[PDB]
Amino acid sequence: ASGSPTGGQIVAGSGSIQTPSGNQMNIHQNSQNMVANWNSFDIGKGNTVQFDQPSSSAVALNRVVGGGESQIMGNLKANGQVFLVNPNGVLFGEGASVSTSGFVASTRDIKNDDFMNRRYTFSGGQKAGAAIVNQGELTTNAGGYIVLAADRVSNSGTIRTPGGKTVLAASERITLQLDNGGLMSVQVTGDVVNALVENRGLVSARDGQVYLTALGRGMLMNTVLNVSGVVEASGMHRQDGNIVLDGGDSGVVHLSGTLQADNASGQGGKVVVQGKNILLDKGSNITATGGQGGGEVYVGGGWQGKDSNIRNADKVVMQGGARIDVSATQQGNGGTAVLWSDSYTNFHGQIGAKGGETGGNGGRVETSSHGNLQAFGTVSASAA
Repeated sequence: ASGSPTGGQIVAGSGSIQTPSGNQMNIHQNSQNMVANWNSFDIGKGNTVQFDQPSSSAVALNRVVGGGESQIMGNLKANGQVFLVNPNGVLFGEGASVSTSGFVASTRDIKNDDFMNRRYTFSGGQKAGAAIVNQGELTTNAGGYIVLAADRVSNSGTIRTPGGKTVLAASERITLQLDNGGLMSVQVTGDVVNALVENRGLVSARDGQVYLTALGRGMLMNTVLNVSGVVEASGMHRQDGNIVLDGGDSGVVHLSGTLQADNASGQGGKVVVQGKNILLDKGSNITATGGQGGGEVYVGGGWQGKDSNIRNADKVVMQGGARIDVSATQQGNGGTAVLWSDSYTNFHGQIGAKGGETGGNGGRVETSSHGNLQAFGTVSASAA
């Protein structure tokens, strides 16, 4: 645990490093893509690391080749984009602030040549027990992205990617395709033992998208994806989903917090919750309401499990006191809410799909299973 990154050297691209003076380290970048290796990459409280980059779409890769888990307690700022790779993991402290146009923290490595060719695929080299934990504040400029990729990813603080994307991913491999400085798409493949993505804090991608994906192996009923806080992607409805949870083909996806994709001045967003076993616990709240129309919430599959782009669950359990709301609030039709499984759907919660107060028809709700169905909750899908 040091106060500032040390042992830095530019090994690809063109740039310069200045050690701390006045509690701030300055890293200047000349090329569009730059690689710096670091003995360590810690930032103490009250200290800043400032990247001065040629373009908001420039990328600096920072690889820790020393031994310690990165301790980021102070500030990291950049006008462009920053990748931080540490096989031993990263902790962002309660006071930490990271503010960039796009930020990746990964325990999986990337090859220098791939990165300098703008082929952003990360895999291999992680140490056993390495996690990425955020207890501070990670934020990007509008349209940027934040990607945290490790065997275990935990957010108890705040992540904000307005008009952009947040991706928390526990997988063996992750590939980022960037388009004009924005995150165009993400592919995650390969299972990881004890894979875990947990959000006790706040993830907010206003007018953006949040994607949480954990791929474990042989969990039985160990949790792979746990959201006890708030995931919010209010704004324009997106066909590919405003909030997408994917627990893979093993383990439990547990929601006790809130997934929020509302749109007071339009149609509600789309929330997709996938996994093998999904538990919507008491107090959980999935809301995709819209002033001009309700949104779509799919838990365990699409309508009757016939959406190839949504994984079909084996079991879905919605506890009493859990709620889903796809209502239209002002004018327009209620949205669509689906609980689906292949083997067992136990519905004890509340699903709302009302039409607008000033007009509109009730929405469409399905609580079903290819196998066993226990439907004991409440569904309100009526006009006002």
